[PDB]
Amino acid sequence: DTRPRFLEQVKHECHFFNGTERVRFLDRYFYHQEEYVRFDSDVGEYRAVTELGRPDAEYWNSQKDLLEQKRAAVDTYCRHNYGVGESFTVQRRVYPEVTVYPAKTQPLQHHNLLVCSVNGFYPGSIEVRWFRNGQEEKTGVVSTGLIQNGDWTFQTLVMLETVPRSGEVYTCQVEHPSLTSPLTVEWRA
Amino acid sequence: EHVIIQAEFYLNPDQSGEFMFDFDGDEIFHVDMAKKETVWRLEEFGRFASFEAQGALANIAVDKANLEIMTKRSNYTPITNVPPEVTVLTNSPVELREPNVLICFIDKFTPPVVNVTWLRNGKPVTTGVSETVFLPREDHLFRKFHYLPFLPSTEDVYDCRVEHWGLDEPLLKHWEFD
Amino acid sequence: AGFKGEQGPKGEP
Ligand SMILES: *[C@@H]1O[C@H](CO)[C@@H](O)[C@H](O)[C@H]1NC(C)=O
Ligand SMILES: *[C@@H]1O[C@H](CO)[C@@H](O)[C@H](O)[C@H]1NC(C)=O
Ligand SMILES: *[C@@H]1O[C@H](CO)[C@@H](O)[C@H](O)[C@H]1NC(C)=O
Repeated sequence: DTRPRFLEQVKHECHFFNGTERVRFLDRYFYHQEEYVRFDSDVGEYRAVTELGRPDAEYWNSQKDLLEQKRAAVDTYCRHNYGVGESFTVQRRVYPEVTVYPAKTQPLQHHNLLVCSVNGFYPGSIEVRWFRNGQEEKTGVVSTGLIQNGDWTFQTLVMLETVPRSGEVYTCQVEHPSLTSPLTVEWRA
Repeated sequence: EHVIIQAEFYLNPDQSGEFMFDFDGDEIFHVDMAKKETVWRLEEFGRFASFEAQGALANIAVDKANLEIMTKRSNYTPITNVPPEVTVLTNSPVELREPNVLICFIDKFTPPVVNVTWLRNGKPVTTGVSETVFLPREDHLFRKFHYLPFLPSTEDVYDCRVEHWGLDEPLLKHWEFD
Repeated sequence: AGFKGEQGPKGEP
């Protein structure tokens, strides 16, 4: 199918700063990928983002009842949905499962990668660090970055490029908002 | 410090429509348009809240009407296809004989139409597969996840195959044990 | 217990 496509998107966004103490509401309209008009609660009227949206800004701003509905959305839409969802979204906590395992950079070279695999956590902010015999190892660290699993969990792998020496002990340290204290996992050759 | 987005789209000529809520990049629910039903991303959520699916259908009808307007206002300028990037990973470190899930993450694409097949030793597989709807990105392209529960073995190789109108040929992304 | 959908207006016809 080579027929041309045409796409309309609308995103009604609610931005929360310190819970519901500071709330910004944005109504945004897009044609393909291009935002053409939006209602910002910081402004309290619609504004054309591109020339394509000028007739809608004008038209919609001439409707006083529409503006007043949208001027109220920080309260009747955003604060309301925040209250509905907070317990299982804002307050969702899911502990990181931590696994250390060795691996190889160039296939079939003695193990020279220690992998700290951190799985199934929520929310996303995490800090993973590596230690060799009590010293942080800051060189030789590469990571996948933060990966979203799409099921309200995250994972990340954090790798230490190293040539392990017998009786050296390596520690993977994980700090996350779900924990009261850092989680630590050790490995020895 | 958080963002809730009610994201909607309507696509011609396909007459496809979508309605979903996103919290910090995670889907809370979407509305199955055919079934007129709210579908929770996690089961648990349905016990903590509700949503009336009929509102979504009303919004989509406005989105369809606005698309017709904007299509003419644009002089029928169509969308430019942006092909996806695709990545295949597991949800947990892999152990022979330990059940796991392969994830196929399709991102940065538009329009929101894709064919995705999971392949085992080159043959399509459908048993136990699941998928998300199209998720919005901040750059107004889309993202999507497909899942395949599996038992790892040195005997099997997998690919996630993705077709999209911006690709010259299907993109296959490979996975195997090692 | 109920999430609210925000509605939107119809464009300049
Ligand atoms: C957030 O709001 C609380 C009261 O709800 C207040 O005590 C606190 O100072 C606020 N945080 C800021 C603005 O630093
Ligand atoms: C569409 O064409 C009209 C002339 O008929 C012109 O004024 C307008 O700028 C064009 N708009 C586009 C390409 O968005
Ligand atoms: C998916 O497959 C159908 C035929 O089954 C095809 O006509 C359609 O264009 C495909 N969509 C793609 C490649 O995005």
